Amino acid sequence: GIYENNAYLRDGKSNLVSKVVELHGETYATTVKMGLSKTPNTATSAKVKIDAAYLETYNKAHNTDFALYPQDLVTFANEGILTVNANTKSAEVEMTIRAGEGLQEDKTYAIPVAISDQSSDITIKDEDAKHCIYLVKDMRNAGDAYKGEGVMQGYLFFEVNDVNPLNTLSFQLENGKLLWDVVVLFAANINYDAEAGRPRVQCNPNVQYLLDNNETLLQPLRRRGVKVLLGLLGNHDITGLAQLSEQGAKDFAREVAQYCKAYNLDGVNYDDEYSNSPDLSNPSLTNPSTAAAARLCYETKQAMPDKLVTVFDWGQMYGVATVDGVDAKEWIDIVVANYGSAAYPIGQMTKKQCSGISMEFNLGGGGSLSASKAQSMIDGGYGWFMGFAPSPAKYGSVFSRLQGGGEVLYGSNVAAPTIFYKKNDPTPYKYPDDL
Repeated sequence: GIYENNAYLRDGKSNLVSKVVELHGETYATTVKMGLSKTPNTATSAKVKIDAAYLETYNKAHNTDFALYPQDLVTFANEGILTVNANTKSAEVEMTIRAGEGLQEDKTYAIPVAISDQSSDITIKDEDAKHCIYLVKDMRNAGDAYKGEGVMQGYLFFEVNDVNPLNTLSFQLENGKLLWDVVVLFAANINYDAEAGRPRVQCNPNVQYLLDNNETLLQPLRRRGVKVLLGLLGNHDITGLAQLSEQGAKDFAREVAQYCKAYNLDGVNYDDEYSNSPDLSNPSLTNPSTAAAARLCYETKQAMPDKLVTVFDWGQMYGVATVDGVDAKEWIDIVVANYGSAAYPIGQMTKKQCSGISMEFNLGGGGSLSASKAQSMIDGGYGWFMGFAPSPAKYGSVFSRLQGGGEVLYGSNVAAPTIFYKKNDPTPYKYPDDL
């Protein structure tokens, strides 16, 4: 034990082994950090390099298809030599990712990085400790939702039974930026398929209409930089998001990832409400537990590592910080809390993954995104503000609750709306004249 100095690699800014990078400009800078379980010795040393062979391994493990990011666009300071810091049991090297021309739009590329030429005192337990990975997306042309580096971001649920998610586009700052970085199609369901003997994704006709018509009703949001997530919600049977066995969660996560791939979406929100007691004799199910919920989140992220796995902190959906030795910061990207409270991190997550406010736009609770509230949330280190169930019919109240906060968060207040959309209709109508 005393001589085992185990090394692993991670992104130095995020501390994640698998890090999604959005390129909003020409250059993106970070560090690659090698963590050590013991204090280094005098001669301790290592380098990093891009390891293209590992991408084959990674894609097989995740059932993914990521192409390799062009290596010439990736530069390590010092030909990749890690600067060892004895006092912090770590070593790091700067990495710059330059944006390139000729890449395919809306495609995720990978930069697999390996420890190389490590000194004899370092142990690397397996190929997964030996590597970290960056999953790179070029967002340079899809900047309208990008309001700056490190600003607070918006997370919006649409009740798609009633409201068209193109209404995302009704919300702009006076400088033209789109307010809502992430939107959720609330919601597809988990339900029992008696014939298959297991849970399945079940979409009501309103959810299905959006998916079938995603090119006209969802993809326009994504073209302007908004992440569109599929909401998943329990639905009054023996199945639920916090009561799947390991195998049940693996199978369900596979289906969720299939949806997100087929319809070109950006991830999922899980909300554990409305399920009934499970049939414990069914191998796909288990006792309801936050542990089962965590298992599902972990398996979902494994199936779609470049997409967002997010949770509503309600029911038994959130609270277990590790699955199979992997900490929650790797598999919960965003957590939003109930109206009137701020979310909190678990494991090695930070408040940057958490909502500082949740506003129920239909029912009224949760407060307002005022100048004062904006500053309170910034002071608290929160990453997100959440809204639920906006509707054009209630834009007066909705937008009233958004006054003042934009100038603090972004240097530009939210503008009064001039456009709205009707359910299942791509037509931009004039607000308020066409209501």
